Amino acid sequence: YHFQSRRIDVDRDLESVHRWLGHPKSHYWDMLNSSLADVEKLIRDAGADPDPRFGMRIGYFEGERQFLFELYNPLTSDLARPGTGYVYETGDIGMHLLVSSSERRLPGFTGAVMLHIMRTAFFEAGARRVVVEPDVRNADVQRLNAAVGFRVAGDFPVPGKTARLSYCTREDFARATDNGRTLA
Repeated sequence: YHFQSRRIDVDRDLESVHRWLGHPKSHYWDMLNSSLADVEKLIRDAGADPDPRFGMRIGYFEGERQFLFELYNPLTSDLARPGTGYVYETGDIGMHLLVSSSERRLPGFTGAVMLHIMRTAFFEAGARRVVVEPDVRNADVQRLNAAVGFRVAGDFPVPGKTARLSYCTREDFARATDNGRTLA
């Protein structure tokens, strides 16, 4: 796998993103039964920060959509609730990933996806650190995070969810993956 990505285009991408959010494997996005309008609002809200580095992107391989990722402002997320234990640093960028609902993959799909996302965050969007907050029960994501050098900081409560805060600094990404050449 060698991926490229572009910024999301609501008019063009809405049908696909809505379809992916409806697949049961995407359930941690909590959009299984959503309408097209709901997904349009999700995308437009993700694109509404004043800073253009944030927003959703679509990854491609051989002309076909492969995944969506969001680079988001931690200061407008659950991370920034008082008392979570998150300590904001200038240059922090939050990340979410949504893979397409296709079930036919070559070896190492999600590792190549994550390396692409992380390289984009650091080298295109200027991140100094990537922050994630998956549900503690989402074990698949935890292993994907470990594979690119994330370190767990701890867990924190949100209404109805326990999140696991993990960080990947630009320096740790350099040391652990050779700046995105291999998995940690």
